[PDB]
Amino acid sequence: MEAKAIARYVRISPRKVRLVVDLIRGKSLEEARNILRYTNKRGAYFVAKVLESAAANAVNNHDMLEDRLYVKAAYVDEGPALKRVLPRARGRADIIKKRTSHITVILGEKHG
Amino acid sequence: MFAIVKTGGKQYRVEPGLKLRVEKLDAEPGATVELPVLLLGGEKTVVGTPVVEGASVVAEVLGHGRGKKILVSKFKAKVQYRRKKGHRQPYTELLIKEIRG
Amino acid sequence: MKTYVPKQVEPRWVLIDAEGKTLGRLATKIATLLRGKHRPDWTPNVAMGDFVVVVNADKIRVTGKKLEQKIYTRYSGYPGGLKKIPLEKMLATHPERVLEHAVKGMLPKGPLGRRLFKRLKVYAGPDHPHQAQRPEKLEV
Amino acid sequence: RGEVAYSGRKIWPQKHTGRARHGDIGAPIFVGGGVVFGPKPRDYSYTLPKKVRKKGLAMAVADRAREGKLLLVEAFAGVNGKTKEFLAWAKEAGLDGSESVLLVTGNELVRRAARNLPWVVTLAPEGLNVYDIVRTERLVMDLDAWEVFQNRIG
Amino acid sequence: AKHPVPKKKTSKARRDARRSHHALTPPTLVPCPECKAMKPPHTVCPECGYYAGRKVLEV
Amino acid sequence: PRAKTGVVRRRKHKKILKLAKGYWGLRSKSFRKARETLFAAGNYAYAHRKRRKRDFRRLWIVRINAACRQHGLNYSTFIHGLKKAGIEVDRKNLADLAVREPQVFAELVERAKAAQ
RNA sequence: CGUGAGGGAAAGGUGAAAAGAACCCCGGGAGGGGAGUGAAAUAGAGCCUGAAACCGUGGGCUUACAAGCAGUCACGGCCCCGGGGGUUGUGGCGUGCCUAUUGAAGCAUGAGCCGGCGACUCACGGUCGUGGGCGAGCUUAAGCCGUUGAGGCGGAGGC
RNA sequence: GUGGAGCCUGGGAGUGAGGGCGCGAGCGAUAACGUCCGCGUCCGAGCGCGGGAACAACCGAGACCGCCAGCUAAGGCCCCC
RNA sequence: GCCCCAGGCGGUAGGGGAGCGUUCCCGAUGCCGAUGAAGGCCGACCCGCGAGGGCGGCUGGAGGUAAGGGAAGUGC
Ligand SMILES: [Mg+2]
Ligand SMILES: [Mg+2]
Ligand SMILES: [Mg+2]
Ligand SMILES: [Mg+2]
Ligand SMILES: [Mg+2]
Ligand SMILES: [Mg+2]
Ligand SMILES: [Mg+2]
Ligand SMILES: [Mg+2]
Ligand SMILES: [Mg+2]
Ligand SMILES: [Mg+2]
Ligand SMILES: [Mg+2]
Ligand SMILES: [Mg+2]
Ligand SMILES: [Mg+2]
Ligand SMILES: [Mg+2]
Ligand SMILES: [Mg+2]
Ligand SMILES: [Mg+2]
Ligand SMILES: [Mg+2]
Ligand SMILES: [Mg+2]
Ligand SMILES: [Mg+2]
Ligand SMILES: [Mg+2]
Ligand SMILES: [Mg+2]
Ligand SMILES: [Mg+2]
Ligand SMILES: [Mg+2]
Ligand SMILES: [Mg+2]
Ligand SMILES: [Mg+2]
Ligand SMILES: [Mg+2]
Ligand SMILES: [Mg+2]
Ligand SMILES: [Mg+2]
Ligand SMILES: [Mg+2]
Ligand SMILES: [Mg+2]
Ligand SMILES: [Mg+2]
Ligand SMILES: [Mg+2]
Ligand SMILES: [Mg+2]
Ligand SMILES: [Mg+2]
Ligand SMILES: [Mg+2]
Ligand SMILES: [Mg+2]
Ligand SMILES: [Mg+2]
Ligand SMILES: [Mg+2]
Ligand SMILES: [Mg+2]
Ligand SMILES: [Mg+2]
Ligand SMILES: [Mg+2]
Ligand SMILES: [Mg+2]
Ligand SMILES: [Mg+2]
Ligand SMILES: [Mg+2]
Ligand SMILES: [Mg+2]
Ligand SMILES: [Mg+2]
Ligand SMILES: [Mg+2]
Ligand SMILES: [Mg+2]
Ligand SMILES: [Mg+2]
Ligand SMILES: [Mg+2]
Ligand SMILES: [Mg+2]
Ligand SMILES: [Mg+2]
Ligand SMILES: [Mg+2]
Ligand SMILES: [Mg+2]
Ligand SMILES: [Mg+2]
Ligand SMILES: [Mg+2]
Ligand SMILES: [Mg+2]
Ligand SMILES: [Mg+2]
Ligand SMILES: [Mg+2]
Ligand SMILES: [Mg+2]
Ligand SMILES: [Mg+2]
Ligand SMILES: [Mg+2]
Ligand SMILES: [Mg+2]
Ligand SMILES: [Mg+2]
Ligand SMILES: [Mg+2]
Ligand SMILES: [Mg+2]
Ligand SMILES: [Mg+2]
Ligand SMILES: [Mg+2]
Ligand SMILES: [Mg+2]
Ligand SMILES: [Mg+2]
Ligand SMILES: [Mg+2]
Ligand SMILES: [Mg+2]
Ligand SMILES: [Mg+2]
Ligand SMILES: [Mg+2]
Ligand SMILES: [Mg+2]
Ligand SMILES: [Mg+2]
Ligand SMILES: [Mg+2]
Ligand SMILES: [Mg+2]
Ligand SMILES: [Mg+2]
Ligand SMILES: [Mg+2]
Ligand SMILES: [Mg+2]
Ligand SMILES: [Mg+2]
Ligand SMILES: [Mg+2]
Ligand SMILES: [Mg+2]
Ligand SMILES: [Mg+2]
Ligand SMILES: [Mg+2]
Ligand SMILES: [Mg+2]
Ligand SMILES: [Mg+2]
Ligand SMILES: [Mg+2]
Ligand SMILES: [Mg+2]
Ligand SMILES: [Mg+2]
Ligand SMILES: [Mg+2]
Ligand SMILES: [Mg+2]
Ligand SMILES: [Mg+2]
Ligand SMILES: [Mg+2]
Ligand SMILES: [Mg+2]
Ligand SMILES: [Mg+2]
Ligand SMILES: [Mg+2]
Ligand SMILES: [Mg+2]
Ligand SMILES: [Mg+2]
Ligand SMILES: [Mg+2]
Ligand SMILES: [Mg+2]
Ligand SMILES: [Mg+2]
Ligand SMILES: [Mg+2]
Ligand SMILES: [Mg+2]
Ligand SMILES: [Mg+2]
Ligand SMILES: [Mg+2]
Ligand SMILES: [Mg+2]
Ligand SMILES: [Mg+2]
Ligand SMILES: [Mg+2]
Ligand SMILES: [Mg+2]
Ligand SMILES: [Zn+2]
Repeated sequence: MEAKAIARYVRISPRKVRLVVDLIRGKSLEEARNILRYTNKRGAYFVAKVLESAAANAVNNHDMLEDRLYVKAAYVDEGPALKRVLPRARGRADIIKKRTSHITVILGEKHG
Repeated sequence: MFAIVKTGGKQYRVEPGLKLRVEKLDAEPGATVELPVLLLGGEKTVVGTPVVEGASVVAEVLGHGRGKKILVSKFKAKVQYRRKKGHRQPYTELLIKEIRG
Repeated sequence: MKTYVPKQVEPRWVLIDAEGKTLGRLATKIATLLRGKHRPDWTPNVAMGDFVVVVNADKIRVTGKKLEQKIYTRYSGYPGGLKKIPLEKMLATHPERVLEHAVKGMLPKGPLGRRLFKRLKVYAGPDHPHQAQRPEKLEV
Repeated sequence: RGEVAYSGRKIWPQKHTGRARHGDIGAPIFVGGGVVFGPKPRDYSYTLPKKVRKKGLAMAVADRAREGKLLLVEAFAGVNGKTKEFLAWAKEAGLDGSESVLLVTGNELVRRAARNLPWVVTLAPEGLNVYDIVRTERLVMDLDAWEVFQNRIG
Repeated sequence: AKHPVPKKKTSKARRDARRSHHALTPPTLVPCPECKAMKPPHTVCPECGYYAGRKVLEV
Repeated sequence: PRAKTGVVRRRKHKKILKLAKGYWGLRSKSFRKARETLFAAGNYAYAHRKRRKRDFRRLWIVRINAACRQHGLNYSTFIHGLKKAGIEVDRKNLADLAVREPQVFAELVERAKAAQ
């Protein structure tokens, strides 16, 4: 059995959070929880809520044991972008892209 | 035993039981064809000069086919010259049966 | 009927005495051996030549004034880093490199011709430390 | 590009802006701009030679006759402007509904009785055209339509 | 100066190659001998407030 | 009527891009770069079919010369001998003999030496 | 947007029906996971279809002594389907595309990439070819009648 | 001499920046990858192929396609080859 | 008298020829279509010298449209 959680339209640039999600891919839920708590990244806060929601979905919804849960698969997808004007010198206006992430975490069960 | 035949402007070593594709033959499927023999090997090393005297091999015709397509394409730069041609070279499939050595 | 492609073999080891021989005309025969072109089953894309061991490199000879007029060259990459080493000075200091640099320059460029050159074992003095290989002698 | 809603103002200067050069956004190179050589109101009608028309008219029925498909009638018996009354007359005429019919008659009630039929083309005799002959399989002509027929091909 | 500028777009191959060094390291964490909770070493445990055996922090 | 592009350009680009699968970078991903790669691909293909013929002939000649020098002559004299010896076995098979059947080949070296 | 005259956008689609997801679960929320609705929920409202560039996750082959318009030809290795397909180790060979030019791989122009828009047409004449009609003749133009996608009349006039 | 010969009439053009080379001259300095004519050639349009290390026009040769067959051309045949 | 023999087939400006595809019309009150239209994705199979066409699997869920001709906002 697998259990998943998705955080969509999270207003953090994907490339940044992918750094965090890379730290937990394959880790045990316990190892992943401890990683994020002291991962000095804004991403950690978001990747954490996904992990716990995924953890919760496995226990309540999907007949899975919290002590056997590991991050089977995880990835950040790019949502739409919040395009914003950045005033530059000499009357030029840049377009800043405030990017967005679709954060997914799939938990499996480490059998043994 | 083995021999080296001539067929379709190309020489091939042949042994009995062999499947070999050569140029299209003007023969029917099922029928047999008497190929030349330029040399016999195995035991009797008979070196034709150029063909052996009266020895042949006996190839049964397995059927005819065309080769897998070849996209012959030509291109010249700065001249707008592009050619795209498809090519399926036809072939006759042979089963060698005997080596009348 | 398709052309024969040799499944691998173990390489044949060969000993050659560079005593008295001429540099280019021995480098020729080593190259051929290194390519493996003396074998009738030669394949251009595989290292299947012979392992050529040379001895008495110091004793190799050259015609004309090439002892002191032929100048080897290295470019260090820095300004004025063009080194100039006449053959005399080469044999004086690193003699085995003469035939080595002649066999290499007659080997094809590319990854294979670099491995083929690694099958070259040039030594000055009659001894070579390749006894475990059983090197045939070749009179060339 | 002239008939389009935009202004004629040159969108930006000709040189030194690093952009491609442009005039008005009405130009056909612009998304939303004018069309190049697109359709305009047009008269497709031409005066095909009157003789060719006649000969076509003559030859089209001439074809129908050759197949044994031209049929002439004296009147339409049990009909009075009711469709089933035409089904009667047609069935007893050899017209079953397996063949299309260009029914050419000046009888207003007979055209009225037969026109809603899918396999029938109502026609007045003055209407005999060659496209409608070819359209259908069967030609069925009240002799008065045959009257005005010959007097037009003459 | 005269406004240097990228001559060619960087391939996906060479961009990600530049990022072959951007992976984060996991934080160094050791179990707290009191409450057995994982914490960065040489920090006062923010769970039980104990550092060096003694109670430092009122958590 | 208006005949918009519709599906036509997408289907054209896909056929090229499919023929461009396996290519490095945009050469398989960008239609424009795929077309340029496929232009040289087809010219190489054709020019190499003409050249593959020379390449295997070069391979047979060397293999023959190597078997011929095993028997005291060279390729050039071996071919002159066969010429006069009336033997017309092609190099694709002379070289195949030299590997698989070196006794039939030794026979051919004999016939060649004798023809001159 | 412009002081103003004036310029001047973008932006359509759930489903048959809101039946538009009660309740519960993680979460401050957003979002998600169960449940439920529905023929369909990668029809879930950021809604039909959902290409391409573009960004990821996973798997196969491959790669850290190697020289390259990126391909191609050959052999070989590995993986896959039951001779193919995928991958590329070595060997050979190999000067992007377009434009403009006497001559460009050219260190001469254009192009970041992708998708869609994007350029020889129409009218009336003229000229020649042509497919038919009629032929020392051929043809009507307005308009008139009819039809409501029916054609016919009309000889003024033209050649 | 039956040839993608020619002639006659029409329809459609494009081109009217050429360039290198050999030869014959002018100009130039018995200079220029010079310039200007003439004859020829190739490139242009054969930046397709073999040679000339590489290289439009020098040498060889006019690429319908396919072959893991054969003879040659220039050039080559000690090794790269 | 569909086969056989021989010959030609480098090409820019350009001339001519033969085809493919796109939108729309006649065919069509027809035919195909919820046992799945158009479109999309994939295919190493089939037909074609090629532009292409078919067939098969998947997606799609409501349109499409032959033979044979016609007309163009027709192919980047
Ligand atoms: Mg972060
Ligand atoms: Mg839990
Ligand atoms: Mg300002
Ligand atoms: Mg940007
Ligand atoms: Mg950005
Ligand atoms: Mg951002
Ligand atoms: Mg074959
Ligand atoms: Mg054949
Ligand atoms: Mg080009
Ligand atoms: Mg080129
Ligand atoms: Mg050119
Ligand atoms: Mg071109
Ligand atoms: Mg052209
Ligand atoms: Mg100096
Ligand atoms: Mg305008
Ligand atoms: Mg205007
Ligand atoms: Mg306006
Ligand atoms: Mg206007
Ligand atoms: Mg103005
Ligand atoms: Mg710019
Ligand atoms: Mg404009
Ligand atoms: Mg408009
Ligand atoms: Mg007209
Ligand atoms: Mg008119
Ligand atoms: Mg009707
Ligand atoms: Mg300054
Ligand atoms: Mg860049
Ligand atoms: Mg990558
Ligand atoms: Mg990556
Ligand atoms: Mg278009
Ligand atoms: Mg050849
Ligand atoms: Mg053997
Ligand atoms: Mg304002
Ligand atoms: Mg204002
Ligand atoms: Mg609706
Ligand atoms: Mg709550
Ligand atoms: Mg909620
Ligand atoms: Mg939900
Ligand atoms: Mg249900
Ligand atoms: Mg259903
Ligand atoms: Mg369905
Ligand atoms: Mg759901
Ligand atoms: Mg779907
Ligand atoms: Mg759907
Ligand atoms: Mg939302
Ligand atoms: Mg939408
Ligand atoms: Mg719908
Ligand atoms: Mg989508
Ligand atoms: Mg996509
Ligand atoms: Mg990957
Ligand atoms: Mg090295
Ligand atoms: Mg290596
Ligand atoms: Mg490499
Ligand atoms: Mg290669
Ligand atoms: Mg220019
Ligand atoms: Mg210029
Ligand atoms: Mg450049
Ligand atoms: Mg410039
Ligand atoms: Mg430039
Ligand atoms: Mg450029
Ligand atoms: Mg210019
Ligand atoms: Mg350009
Ligand atoms: Mg730009
Ligand atoms: Mg485009
Ligand atoms: Mg025109
Ligand atoms: Mg016109
Ligand atoms: Mg005209
Ligand atoms: Mg005319
Ligand atoms: Mg007549
Ligand atoms: Mg008249
Ligand atoms: Mg001519
Ligand atoms: Mg003319
Ligand atoms: Mg001109
Ligand atoms: Mg002029
Ligand atoms: Mg001039
Ligand atoms: Mg001039
Ligand atoms: Mg000229
Ligand atoms: Mg001139
Ligand atoms: Mg000049
Ligand atoms: Mg000239
Ligand atoms: Mg001379
Ligand atoms: Mg002088
Ligand atoms: Mg001169
Ligand atoms: Mg030109
Ligand atoms: Mg020419
Ligand atoms: Mg040339
Ligand atoms: Mg020429
Ligand atoms: Mg050359
Ligand atoms: Mg050049
Ligand atoms: Mg050349
Ligand atoms: Mg030719
Ligand atoms: Mg010969
Ligand atoms: Mg010669
Ligand atoms: Mg040479
Ligand atoms: Mg050699
Ligand atoms: Mg020609
Ligand atoms: Mg041609
Ligand atoms: Mg068409
Ligand atoms: Mg439409
Ligand atoms: Mg209809
Ligand atoms: Mg109906
Ligand atoms: Mg189906
Ligand atoms: Mg359509
Ligand atoms: Mg297809
Ligand atoms: Mg068709
Ligand atoms: Mg399908
Ligand atoms: Mg479909
Ligand atoms: Mg269709
Ligand atoms: Mg239709
Ligand atoms: Mg257009
Ligand atoms: Mg197109
Ligand atoms: Zn503690």
